[PDB]
Formats: sequence, C-alpha cells, structure tokens
Amino acid sequence: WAPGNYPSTRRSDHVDTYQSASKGEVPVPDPYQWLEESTDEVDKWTTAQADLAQSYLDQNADIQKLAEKFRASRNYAKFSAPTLLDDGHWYWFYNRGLQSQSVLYRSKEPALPDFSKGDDNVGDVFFDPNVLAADGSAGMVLCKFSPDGKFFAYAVSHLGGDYSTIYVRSTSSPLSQASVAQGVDGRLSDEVKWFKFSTIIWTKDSKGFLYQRYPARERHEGSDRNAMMCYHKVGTTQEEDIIVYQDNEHPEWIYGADTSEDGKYLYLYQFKDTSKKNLLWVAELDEDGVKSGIHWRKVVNEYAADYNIITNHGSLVYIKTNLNAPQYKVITIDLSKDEPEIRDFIPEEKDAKLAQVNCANEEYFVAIYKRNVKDEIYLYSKAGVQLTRLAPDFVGAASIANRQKQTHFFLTLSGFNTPGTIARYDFTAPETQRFSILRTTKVNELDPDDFESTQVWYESKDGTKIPMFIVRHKSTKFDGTAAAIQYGYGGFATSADPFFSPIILTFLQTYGAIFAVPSIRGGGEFGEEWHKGGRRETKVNTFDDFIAAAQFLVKNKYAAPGKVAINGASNGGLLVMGSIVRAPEGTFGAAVPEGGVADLLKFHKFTGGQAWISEYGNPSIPEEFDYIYPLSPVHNVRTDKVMPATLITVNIGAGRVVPMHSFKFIATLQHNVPQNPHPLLIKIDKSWLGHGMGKPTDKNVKDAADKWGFIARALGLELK
Amino acid sequence: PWTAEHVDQTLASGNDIC
Repeated sequence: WAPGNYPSTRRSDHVDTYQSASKGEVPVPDPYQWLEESTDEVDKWTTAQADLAQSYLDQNADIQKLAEKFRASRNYAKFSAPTLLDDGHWYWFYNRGLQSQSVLYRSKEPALPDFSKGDDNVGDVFFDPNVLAADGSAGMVLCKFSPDGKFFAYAVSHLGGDYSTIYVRSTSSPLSQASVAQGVDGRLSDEVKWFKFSTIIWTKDSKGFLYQRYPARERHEGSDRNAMMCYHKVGTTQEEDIIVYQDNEHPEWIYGADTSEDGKYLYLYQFKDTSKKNLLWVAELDEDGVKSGIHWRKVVNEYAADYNIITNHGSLVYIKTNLNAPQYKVITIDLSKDEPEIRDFIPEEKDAKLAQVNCANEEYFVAIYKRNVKDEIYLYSKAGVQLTRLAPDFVGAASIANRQKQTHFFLTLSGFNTPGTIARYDFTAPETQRFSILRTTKVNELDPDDFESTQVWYESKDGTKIPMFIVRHKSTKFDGTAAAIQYGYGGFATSADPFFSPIILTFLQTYGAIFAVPSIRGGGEFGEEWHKGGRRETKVNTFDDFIAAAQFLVKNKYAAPGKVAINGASNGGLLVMGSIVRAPEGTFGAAVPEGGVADLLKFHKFTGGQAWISEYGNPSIPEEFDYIYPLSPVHNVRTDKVMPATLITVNIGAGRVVPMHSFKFIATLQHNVPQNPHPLLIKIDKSWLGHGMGKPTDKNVKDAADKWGFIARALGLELK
Repeated sequence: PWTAEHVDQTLASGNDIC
C-alpha cells in the first residue's frame, strides 16, 4: 500500500434536497448513493477494498504472533451460573474453551454439584447447539425451560436468515453428537417461525409460551412491521397459535410479555421506539388460559417512562420504573382499586442507578445498584428494609440468576481483572454461612492480579465531569509513553460497564498499553439524565465527551502524544467515525469503527433505522436536520485534515446496521484525502449472520489479531 | 449489546433460562 492507491469509486450526480429550519432548502450531493445497493459493481468494489486491506495487513508479521497469543488467552474453560429446574436437576452452560457455541449440561444427580470435580464428571450433555447443523450454519440464540421443567424451547437462527424459529423438546430428550448419530432429533414437530425481537415467556401452567412474530414473507415479497405478540401451545403447529396482541394502527410498535409466578396475571409491554418508555397492560388469567379476546386493563397507557414487572403479591404489583425518577426505583401498583394506588417501595437514590431487582425466596428482593459505574448488590426484606450488602469488596459488573420461588440465588460477577465468579446465597443456611463462592473462572497464561483498573475523572467541553476507567498491566507507567486503546459506545442509555477480556489484557501486557473506557453522555451510567445529555439535540456532547477523554489521556501523561487509538461498534462505530472527523488533527493515532452508522441523513430510510430517530432525531424534520447535518460523518469529511490510520470493519447480517454507512464513509474519506499519509481501509465479512449469530471462534481470533495488530502497527508498537 | 461480539458471553448466558 501507498497513499493514493485506492480502488476507483464511481461518483454519481445524485442530489437529495432537505428542508432546513434555519437555511431553507439544502441540496446535498450523494455521489456514493449507489453503494446503498447490492450489485456486481458493489461486490467488485468491496472485494477490491477487502483485498487492499488484507494486502496491507499481510505486510505486518506481528499479526500472526498476536493471533497465537490471543488464541491462548481465550483457551480456558468457561461456564454459566446453574439453574435448578423442577425435575430436581441443575442445568448450566459449559465451554471447553474455544468452542463456537457453549453446551447446555444437566447434573447427573438431583443435587447442587461440587463443580471442583469438573463439569464432565458432575454433568452430562443435555443440549449441544453445535449439532443443530453439521456445518455450523445454525446457532441457538435464545432459550427457555418451561416452569415445570418438562420442556425446553429454543430459538434457532441460520446463516442467510432474517428471522429465528422456535423449537420445543422434552427435557428428557438430549440433543448431542451421540443422540443425532443414534436416532432422530427427538424434538416435537412444533415449528414456530418468524420470531424475533422478544423473549420467550412460558405461562406458569407450562402449557405454552408467548413470543413475538412478524408476518410471513416470501422471498420476493415487498421491512419489519406489524409485529404480533402470539401464544404457542406445546404439541401444536403454528397455525393454531393465538394472536394475543397486535396494533394495525401503529405498525412500527413492538411488544413484550411477562407472566406472574402465581398464575394470576399476563403482562403486555408496548414499545414505539428505542427510548426506554413503554406501555404496560395487565390481563387476568383463569382456567380458560391464554385465549383470543383477552381483556386488557390499560394500567400504563401513555408513553412516559420505563416499567418492568418484578413480581406481585395478590393484586399488589411490584415494578421497577423511572417514572419521575431518572435513577430508577421500585413502585407498587395496587390493582385491587379502581384507580390503582401507586407508592414507592424502594425509593430512588439521587446518585446511584437501580439497575436490576429480582424477587427471591418468595418475599425478598435482590437489588443491583450502579454507583460511579460500579455495581453493588443488596438484599432487601419484604418490608423494604435493606438487610445487607453482598460481596462488598467486588469491583465490576454484577447480574442476578434465580427463580423467585426457590430458597437460593446466584450472582454472576466480572470486571476488568475478574474473569467470572459465580456466588451463591442459600437462605436455608445458618445466618453467617448463607453467602459463598460456587465457582471462579480460571484463565490461561494471563494472571488477572497482574492488572490494575482505576477510575479517573476528566472535564468535558461544557464543564461536565465524566469518569473513565483506565486498565493497565501493573508494570506500565503513566509517564507519557504508553499507547492507549480508548473504547466507547455512547448511546441508547447503554452503560459502558466493566467487563473481562483476555484478548485486551494480553494486548496491554504485550505492548505496555492502557485500556480506557470513558462513561460518556448518551450512555445510561448515571441514569436517564445521562442518556438525555447525549441524544438528539445534545448528541454533540457524546462526541465532545469522547474527544475530551482522549485529550485528557495525553495531557495528563496516561498516554503518549498521538498514541490514543479509538474503537467501538454499531453506535460506537458512529462514535469513532464522527470523532475522527470532528477532533483536532492528531487527537487520535488509529481508529477502528466496527459496523457503524455514518450517513445520519439517510439512516431512517433503511431496515432498522426508524427506531433510532428517538436517539438521533429525524432528518425529515427541518429543526432536527439542523442539528443532525453538522454531526453526520459522511457529510463532514474535510480535505485539509490528516486522518489517523483507519480500519473500518463490516459484518453483514440480520439486525445489523446496513453496510452502506461504512461504504459511503470510506469512499468519502478516500475521495477527500486520497494522499492521506496513513491508510484508510475497509474489511468486509460477507457471511450473512442470522439474528443473534456470532462468527466461529477461530474467525473471531483472526479478526481480533487483525484489528489489534493494525492498531499496534499504526501507533508504532513493536513486539518486545 | 455493550460487549456482545468482543467477548465470550457464557458467564451470564444462564441467568434467565427458566
């Protein structure tokens, strides 16, 4: 590769006209409009680009070395929390280390295993999703056991497919290499097609489950509208499924459900966009079970807040909500009254987000609070008294795993240097012996104790103080010499939580680099106001926050000048692409946007773009075009600014941002600064991933070595 | 999906399966 050696990219005469509130009609040339299409010409162009990128990476002999180190760092057994089913047996996922899909195991004995003996010594395979297809083209993307433990419902996606299909099997019928060689699959004939974008919710009689589906679509027919919440009865075909709810007048809205443990209530959630606002309707179930013509009580019938059911006791329903409470709280709504009475059960904390609440042991509550972007776990009594903090020395991210009716619960704990701890709380144990560690994840080659994470605060352009995690190998100094990889997402109220990555830690140890995770506005770290601080008309703050983080790393000698690289995916790819356009020349030394939005004027004209109007605004509204257009990366590339080395990565598939965003952005970079001194490249994986499907592990390792090696070489880092 | 493609998800994959 050399500057100016990019594939020829045709420029059309296409112009789109938009209406600006401040400037009236604005004509916007779109010379790469044709990259919106799927054609021979586009295939040759993406092939030329991917060949150019691979040619450049081929010049870098260190990538293969990183692949070896990265594969080894991933090669350690991994496992989930176990779940006790009503058959008395415990089920958990187990991965031998490098398997592409983890395998669902079942305890040999009706007792909690001593997992120190080894998963294969205490459990047998129950469901191995690797055998769904002999060539790995099918993945299990969601599953749910029935409450009585007799059935296992599982959603399957295929390469090339745009929906998932739900299947059902008896829990006494394993799916394994042995079972498929020795006989038929063993599942029921049920085949529930057209499923996507909800969970699977069993009724508590275990007769069936609720799931969202879309209209059947022929190959050359006509978009994803007219979602329906449906009910599937086990042992029937889908033509007998009941439509529980649809709304022809609002064909864009989607649906969720929940069922109360006591069998009394069916709950319906409705969502009109990606804001955290939903309707909440409540139906009473009887002997008649789930039926068409269900009567809904429209308890929450305006879009104003997030409501998610926790549990109920009789007609008193406990709900996690952010109604008038942007850090969230628990309310009760008493349905015994004509006008429901609404009360705070666990009040909002001004400065800590209530992130999750589960009912445990029938009448207790386990709450996770996120304070300064670090999770804290507490146990509450039925009277709302905070009893104890669990795992008080844990620093990182926590989740709860339990079933409300049982006498125990688990916590799953991980963080930058905590690979994966599963703790157990046993209410039947003596009062000082209730909390224990069930399993700790043991990693390979790496020693997590060799790494430190800390949290520092910097100031954004408008004065706002923003926290940022910094992770380093403990021999790395903050003396103005390290490289930094700065990661972000920056949207949709998603929190940039601690997480464990053996590949990142291996990179940090290999090169003496640091990893930086700033909690930029648009995320949900500090509740819904933090999200509102970076969305629609304030979305510019997300970019200012991310740019100020990189400037702070260099100014305060965490990292060397010009040695901050940035990386992010989906919304985080938009973050990366807009950041390199907006920041002063030299702010970044490398950039890897993964599958981002980049045409912020046309994003809502494609597939899943409409739902994002709540996050970015609507380009077709003149007042909103005026704040979108200055931020749109495709429309703000200059000719006078040196760009960092950039490797754009694109994965094709269901539910992913359409790739024309990345295509237009890289075509526009190579048109505007063809002689850039640093390579501006794009790598496309043309396999069509189905919904929820990942790539095989070996491809993931190869892609990681390419990405991190590209960054290392761009920043001048050498293998010691 | 905060870290959905970048890290193995086995640890939390059992939290809500019944």
